[PDB]
Amino acid sequence: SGFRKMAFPSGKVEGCMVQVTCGTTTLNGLWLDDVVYCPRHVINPNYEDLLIRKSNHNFLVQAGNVQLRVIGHSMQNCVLKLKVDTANPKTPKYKFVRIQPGQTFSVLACYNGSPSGVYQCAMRPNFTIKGSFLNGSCGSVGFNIDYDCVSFCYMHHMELPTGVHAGTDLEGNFYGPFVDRQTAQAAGTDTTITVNVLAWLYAAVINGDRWFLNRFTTTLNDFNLVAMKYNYEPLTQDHVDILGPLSAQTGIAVLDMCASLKELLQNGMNGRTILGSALLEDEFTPFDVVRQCSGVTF
Amino acid sequence: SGFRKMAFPSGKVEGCMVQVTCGTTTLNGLWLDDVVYCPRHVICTSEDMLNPNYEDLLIRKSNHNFLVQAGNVQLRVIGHSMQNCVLKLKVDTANPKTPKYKFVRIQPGQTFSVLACYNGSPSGVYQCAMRPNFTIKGSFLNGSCGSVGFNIDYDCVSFCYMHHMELPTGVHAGTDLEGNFYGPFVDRQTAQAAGTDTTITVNVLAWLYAAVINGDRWFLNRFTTTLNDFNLVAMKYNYEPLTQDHVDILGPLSAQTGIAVLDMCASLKELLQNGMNGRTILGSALLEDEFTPFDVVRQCS
Ligand SMILES: CNC(=O)CN1Cc2ccc(Cl)cc2[C@H](C(=O)Nc2cncc3ccccc23)C1
Ligand SMILES: CNC(=O)CN1Cc2ccc(Cl)cc2[C@H](C(=O)Nc2cncc3ccccc23)C1
Ligand SMILES: [Cl-]
Repeated sequence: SGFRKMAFPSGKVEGCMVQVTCGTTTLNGLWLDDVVYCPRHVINPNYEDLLIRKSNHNFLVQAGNVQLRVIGHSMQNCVLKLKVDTANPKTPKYKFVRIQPGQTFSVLACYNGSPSGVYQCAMRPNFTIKGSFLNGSCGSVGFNIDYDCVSFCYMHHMELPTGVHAGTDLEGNFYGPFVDRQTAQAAGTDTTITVNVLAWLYAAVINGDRWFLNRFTTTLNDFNLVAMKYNYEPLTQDHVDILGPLSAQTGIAVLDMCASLKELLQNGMNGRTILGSALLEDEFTPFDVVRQCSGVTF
Repeated sequence: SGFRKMAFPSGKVEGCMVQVTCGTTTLNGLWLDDVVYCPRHVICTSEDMLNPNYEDLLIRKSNHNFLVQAGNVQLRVIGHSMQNCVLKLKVDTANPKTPKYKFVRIQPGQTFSVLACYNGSPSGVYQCAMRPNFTIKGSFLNGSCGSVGFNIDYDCVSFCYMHHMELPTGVHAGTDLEGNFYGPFVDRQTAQAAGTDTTITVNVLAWLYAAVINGDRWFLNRFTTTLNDFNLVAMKYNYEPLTQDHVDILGPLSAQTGIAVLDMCASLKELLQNGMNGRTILGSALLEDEFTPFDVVRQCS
C-alpha cells in the first residue's frame, strides 16, 4: 500500500554528470562514452559565429575532481557535443529518445556537475515542465530506465517568466515553440492530461479509495465535450486501449471511470481527498501506475 | 523557481542493496563494508510471526542457511549476530561501492529519501517524513522489507530507516539502522495500530515561507499571535504543538522573507479557519507538511 510520486533510481545517470565551463558560464554536461553533451548557450546569438571563435582548450570539463581534455567540438541543433580524450567507464546502456506531452520522466537536478536531487515530472501538453531549478541547473537531464537501459529524453535549457521550465531532447531539438536566447517567450495555456488523471483514479481504487465511483457510464464523445469545457486534453481511443489492463484489474470500465471524472469536474471533491490529494493528479501515466502498484525493479 | 518534493540522488545507496534469503523468505539487505544489515524477521516463517522468539530461531541457524546475493554474485556469510530488530550478517567480501556513511536516528517531522527495493533490486526513489505517530506514509509492496531511508549531506549517506512492516491502515513501520523501532511497534503480527496522526506544524510553516520566497503572498494577513494562542488554535485542527525550538529553527526563513514566525503563524491560523477558497500554494490545495525548514533552505537557496 501507498502511492508516491516516484522517480527512477538515478545511479546510472549520476555517473555521467560533469561540469562544463566556458568563460564566465558554468553548467552541467552529460558524459557518455567519449562525448560530453551540454546546452549550446554555454558559449540574437549566431551560435555558428560564437562557436567558430572557440578552441578545444576554451572548454573546461570537470568529472569529479578530474579535468577532462576536450579534443573536438561540434553542434547538433541546440546541444554542444564536446569530444573528450577519456571514455566514461561508468557509461550505462543508453538511448536518446524524444517523449510526447503527457509522458513522465525523472530529473536529476545538478549544480556544478554535482547531482543534488531527483524528482519525477511530466512533459505538459504546452511542452513545458513544472520543475524545480535554480541558476546553474542548465544541462540537468530527464530520463526513464527501461530494464537496464537509460532512455535520455530531456536536457534543461531555461526558465520561462511563469517559473516553468523549457528544454530539448538529447539531439538538441526543443520541446515546444521555444528558442535558446533572451527574448519575449511565454508558455502557452496548459491543459490537464486526462489519461493520466484516469490512471491515478485507478491507482486510488487499487489502494482502497472508491468514494468517487458511481453506477454511470458515458460515451467517449460526451466525455470529450465535458473535458474540452474543463481544459482537459481530449481522451482518444488509444488512451482508452492503454487503460485496458487497469480497467480489467479493477473491474471498472474506462468509460465508467470517465463518468466518475465527469462528476468530479462538475461537482468537486466536497471536502474529500483522493490518495491524500484535494486536486486531480495528472503526472502519473498508466504505465507508472502499473509499475508502482506491481513493483518493477532496475 | 519551482518547488518539488525532491529526493536525494540514490546512486550511493543502490550500490549497497543486496538480496537476503533464509528458507522461504526473501527480503533486502544493506551491504556496508563486510556486513549486511537486514530485518531479523527474515529468520521467521509466517506462523512464527504471532509470537516469535528470535533468540530461539537464530540459535538454530548456521552461516550457510543465509543466502546473500549482490547482483549476480553470491556472498559468503562468515558470521551472524542480532542487534535489537536487525540481523547483521558478517560476509567474506567488503563492498567496494561502500560510501562514506553514518547511522542516524531521526525525530518525527524529519524527512528522508526512500529507495524502495524488491529482491535486492532498486525499483524507485521517493521522499517522505517520519510522521508524529512514528509511522511513514510510504509506497511499499510485499518483498520491500529491508528497503532503506536516507539523507545525503555533502558526500556522506546518513542511513536513518529500514522498512519492516505495513500496519493495517496502509502506513509503514520500521527501525533505525541499530534495530530500534520508531514508535511503539514490534516485529510481531499482533494487533497494533498507528496512533492518531497529526500535522507537522513547523514543516507547514517552512512550506509557507517557501511559497513567499517563490512570490506567493496571498495568504499573509495583518495579524500576529502569541505562541500559546497559536497552539490552542492549532491543537483544534490536529496540528502538532509548535515549540520555541521550532520558532528558533524558522529564524533564518523569517529573516530572509521579512515575516516574523508569529506573523506567519497568524497566516496559518487564518488558512485553517478559511481554507484556500479555490486557490493553491505551490501547486497544492492542501497545507504541505513533508518539507522541513532545512529542506526549504536547501531547495530555495
Ligand atoms: C530567469 N532567467 C534569467 O533571468 C536568466 N536566464 C536567461 C536565459 C535565457 C535563455 C536561455 Cl536558453 C537560458 C537562460 C538562463 C536560464 O534561464 N537559466 C535557468 C534555468 N533554470 C532555472 C533558472 C532559475 C533562475 C535563473 C535562471 C534559471 C539564464
Ligand atoms: C500486510 N502484511 C501482511 O499481510 C503480511 N506481513 C506480516 C508482517 C508482520 C510483521 C512484520 Cl515485522 C512483517 C510482516 C510482513 C510485512 O508487513 N511486509 C510488508 C511490508 N511493506 C509493505 C507490505 C505490503 C503488503 C504486504 C506486506 C508488506 C508480512
Ligand atoms: Cl532529526
